[PDB]
Amino acid sequence: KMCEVHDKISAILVCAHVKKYLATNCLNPGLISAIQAGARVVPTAMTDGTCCRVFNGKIQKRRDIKPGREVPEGWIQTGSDGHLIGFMDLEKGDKWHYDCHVKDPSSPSGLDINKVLCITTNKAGDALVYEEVNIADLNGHTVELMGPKFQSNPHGLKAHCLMRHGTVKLTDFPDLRDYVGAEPLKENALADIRNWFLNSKQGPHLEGVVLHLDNGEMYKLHRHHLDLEWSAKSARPLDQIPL
Amino acid sequence: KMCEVHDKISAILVCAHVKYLATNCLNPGLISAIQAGARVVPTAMTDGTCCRVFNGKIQKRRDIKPGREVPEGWIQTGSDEKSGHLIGFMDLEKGDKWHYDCHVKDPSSPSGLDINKVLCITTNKAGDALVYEEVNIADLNGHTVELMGPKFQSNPHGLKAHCLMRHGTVKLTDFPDLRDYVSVDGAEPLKENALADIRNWFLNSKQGPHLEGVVLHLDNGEMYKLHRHHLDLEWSAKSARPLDQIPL
Amino acid sequence: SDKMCEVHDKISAILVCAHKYLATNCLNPGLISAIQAGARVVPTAMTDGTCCRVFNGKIQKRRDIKPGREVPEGWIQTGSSGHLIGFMDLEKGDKWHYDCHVKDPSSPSGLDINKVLCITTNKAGDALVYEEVNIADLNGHTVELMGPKFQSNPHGLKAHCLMRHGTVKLTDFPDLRDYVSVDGAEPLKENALADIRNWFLNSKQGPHLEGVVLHLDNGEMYKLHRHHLDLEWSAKSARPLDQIPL
Ligand SMILES: Nc1ncnc2c1ncn2[C@@H]1O[C@H](COP(=O)(O)OP(=O)(O)OP(=O)(O)O)[C@@H](O)[C@H]1O
Ligand SMILES: Nc1ncnc2c1ncn2[C@@H]1O[C@H](COP(=O)(O)OP(=O)(O)OP(=O)(O)O)[C@@H](O)[C@H]1O
Ligand SMILES: Nc1ncnc2c1ncn2[C@@H]1O[C@H](COP(=O)(O)OP(=O)(O)OP(=O)(O)O)[C@@H](O)[C@H]1O
Repeated sequence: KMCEVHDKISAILVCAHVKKYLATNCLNPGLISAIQAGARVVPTAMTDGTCCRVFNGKIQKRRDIKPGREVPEGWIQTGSDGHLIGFMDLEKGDKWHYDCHVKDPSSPSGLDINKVLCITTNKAGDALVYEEVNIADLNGHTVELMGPKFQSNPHGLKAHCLMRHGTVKLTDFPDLRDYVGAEPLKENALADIRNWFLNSKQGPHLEGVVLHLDNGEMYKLHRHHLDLEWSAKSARPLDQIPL
Repeated sequence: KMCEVHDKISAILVCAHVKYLATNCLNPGLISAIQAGARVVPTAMTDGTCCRVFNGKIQKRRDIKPGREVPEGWIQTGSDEKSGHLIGFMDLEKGDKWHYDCHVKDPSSPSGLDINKVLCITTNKAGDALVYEEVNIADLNGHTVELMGPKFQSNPHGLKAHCLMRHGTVKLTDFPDLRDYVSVDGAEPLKENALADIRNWFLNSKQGPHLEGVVLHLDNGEMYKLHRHHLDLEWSAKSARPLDQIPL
Repeated sequence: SDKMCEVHDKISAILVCAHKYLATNCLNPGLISAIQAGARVVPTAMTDGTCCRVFNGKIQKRRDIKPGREVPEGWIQTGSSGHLIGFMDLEKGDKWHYDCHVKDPSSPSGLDINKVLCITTNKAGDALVYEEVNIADLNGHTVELMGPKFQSNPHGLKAHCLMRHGTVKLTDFPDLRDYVSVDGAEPLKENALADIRNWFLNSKQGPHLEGVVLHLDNGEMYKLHRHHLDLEWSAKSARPLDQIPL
């Protein structure tokens, strides 16, 4: 039901890039066009790690190749930003990408190649949990690899794990349909969204928000667009997030 | 209704040099003020940089040694005795990127800042939690505030952004009523171990683990503080629970 | 005086480990044997600090003597790798060992050498509390000295503490008797390694704990570190110890 991360994701709001960000109240035109077309908008949680995917029972790390640079052996394109986006198989030196596999000291690889640790929604929809799942369950899906050795573990995760994008659906997130022949009801999307991250129950756990839509489109917003900080100190642990 | 930070704040308990450690003796001035009929309100001490909203601008504090030069616009507000320094405030300088950064960003401003709008952390409607809120800086005019966040003291409070807080906002609950340690009209005080009970509060209370210390705000305008270091406790992000989730 | 064990030796692993020493799904033979014998097994929390004890009325730091070095004056042997295990009086340089004492600016040392700050279970066993205690109350017992200057304070302690080993009893920890042959019959449960790992990840207490040490009725102890279960231990991967539910 959720979309796959195969190309760069536009921002929910129009944002100038100062080389900081200068966010505005103006929504992405594509989002307006889609909302008016009647697509459903599902806000999901943005987690901080390294983009990956499961592709035929193996993990593939995302790599963006910039103009004129060697395309690695095994790179498969999936979009084009102004660099090329795509995915490839792990190399020998990808120790921490392999570490999310469950261990097997009595194998030639030391790894159970068929099982990876995941953080996902429990049986209820009230809390996350760590679960050793069959890597095949994630075939064809983009995931976020997180843990100690990725981005300084801002989420406080206890072990390298994978999380299928869109897993965490946000509660009480501003309904962006309210900002879109009638005049919009609400008009301060930047403030209202910034307020959700500052003062909601889930915001303080999250790096941002990525909207998944029916048309397969996505629209993201990082804490930096909202003039907010993202770090371990400014983040509450992910495995404590309320769902 | 709370006091203004314009001078150095004395210690609730007489401290001893070793490092300054609090002892089990109340400050003579606090004894005198409590016997003179003064209300004492325990507030939360929070770790940032001392500022104030003078007129409609943020002003940063700057102390000066008497044998030095006064910067333009500097305004003296008090004077330390131990160090002999001059206590005062100042209009922000062009380099104070993170002092300015608590203003709300404004695409319609030639500087990208709404200079009449600041982010502040304050008590919510009910009074059971803190919330971040964009306010008109004029509401803080005339008051001293603690500027906090990522780039101030290494963000021990885990704040998600640079913000201001009015001094005295967080009123403490279950903090020892220091009148039970003062001789009432001539009689033995009711309680004896102010140091132990206050240290026990910081360690085991529900608010202590979130706080750098305590500041007493009295009707006299006087203030008396205690830092965690006076009580032989650590202050750091690892030893602090996030301020935004402090129980009130 | 207390019914918990004394850390005077090395502690074996609850599970047989491989090779980094990762635990496998097999129980330590000595543990299986002790269990079948009918020993009481009390799971307790493992906390990260440094091993000490309260002897006479003084804190003593544990030092392991390698077989090719000299024994320090005042070093008591208590155990047996090929190194001996013993305890010392604190040296003048152990600033942060002495820092768990209650300060006293009127005494020659700056410390009240008769009182130490410890972290223990409160009147009701529902939370942990910091408590200034007469050091003699701990005499003869081994403690974990923790705080800001020890392993980078992964537990987020607000001050250097002493905690009697075994103070924190674990809730909903796998009962390792259902994993041992009872009267020769098949054990009730087979996957100790999986059940234990899922506890450290998804239990209420696990995320606060470096590991688990079992305290047996016969003085034995058996342990598991987060590393034995392929898990991270660090301040970022650890919830504050003073907030652990009990
Ligand atoms: N639920 C989610 N939906 C989509 N992306 C998610 C989600 N959770 C985490 N992410 C991560 O967010 C990233 C979104 O950033 P984007 O695709 O624009 O590329 P980028 O290299 O991070 O770009 P930028 O430098 O502009 O931040 C995705 O690549 C993915 O790794
Ligand atoms: N609620 C509060 N009431 C008063 N001051 C507060 C409060 N919260 C934080 N503060 C800060 O506490 C500081 C009080 O400390 P003070 O000026 O006495 O010296 P100091 O920087 O702590 O140094 P020292 O310990 O050497 O005297 C003020 O700078 C003020 O910014
Ligand atoms: N509840 C507890 N019971 C026993 N020991 C505990 C407890 N909590 C913490 N500890 C610490 O665990 C240590 C037990 O581990 P041990 O001495 O065998 O080695 P280690 O430091 O864990 O390392 P290694 O795996 O290299 O042997 C004791 O020294 C003690 O300091």
